[PDB]
Amino acid sequence: VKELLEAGVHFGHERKRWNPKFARYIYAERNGIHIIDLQKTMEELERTFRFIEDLAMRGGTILFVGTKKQAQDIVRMEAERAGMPYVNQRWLGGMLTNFKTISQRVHRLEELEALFASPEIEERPKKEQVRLKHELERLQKYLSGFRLLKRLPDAIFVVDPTKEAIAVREARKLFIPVIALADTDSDPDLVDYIIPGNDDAIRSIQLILSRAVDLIIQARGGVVEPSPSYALVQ
RNA sequence: GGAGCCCUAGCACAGGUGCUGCAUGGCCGUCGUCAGCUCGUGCCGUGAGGUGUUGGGUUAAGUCCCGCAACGAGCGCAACCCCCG
Repeated sequence: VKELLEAGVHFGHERKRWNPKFARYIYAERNGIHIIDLQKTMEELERTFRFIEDLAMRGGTILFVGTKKQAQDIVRMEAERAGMPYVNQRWLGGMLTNFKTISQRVHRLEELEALFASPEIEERPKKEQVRLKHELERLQKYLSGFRLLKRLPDAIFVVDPTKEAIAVREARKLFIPVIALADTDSDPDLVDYIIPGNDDAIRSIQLILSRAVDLIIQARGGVVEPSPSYALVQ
């Protein structure tokens, strides 16, 4: 089930590379590797979810990041089925602070979505049409998952604040609550709602997301079927 | 008697390739057709400021890509002009 399944092979993050605030989240250093306790998970996986249900109902919004490939393609699908924004490829500065300013790149799509139907293809000639294609392509690609926010979020969900603190400290200046999955390499002082564990365990990912999104759907109504991401493993 | 025009006398005068391009306006060359010059928002710094323009690669090129606390734009490259296929 929860930790029952998790208790399988989905913990323990690296070895002799850590930031000594995970002291209250580590069982033992047995056999060289560092191992994260799971009694504390439940004692921390609750309060997290518990106060999502205080926020998931009142129309709050959530952000999913994942500039690590072994989570990039996962956040992807698990974000649409969630219906909440996401930044799969790579995050870049300002998104939450320069919300107005980043949006012009998104609004651009509106002034670019006019084209692919409207009678200016016959007007707008090719040499800039062609070389704007990839521009439109790479504009959508890096920004799909942000093309659906004009209101600024109500949360942040991060696979690894060590990898994505750059997208956290932005939220931190906005007094916007920040949640994140944390590993032995993390820094569990800046995260508001802690979800410790191995973030680079490809396995310890897919199950985290549905179980995270299951609350999203259950907040909205009618849990469904996710995606058997096991094929994305080996 | 008067307007214009002409010559002769007094004028106000103009006139000078005389001087200073180290006093200037305008115009011209060099770097150089080099590829650089900057702004709005954001971030780092007490602050001047930095980032953006830096790193790898590519091209005639700040041309473009990856990454990057940055994302976009303006002047410039280009292209809109002309001759040839």
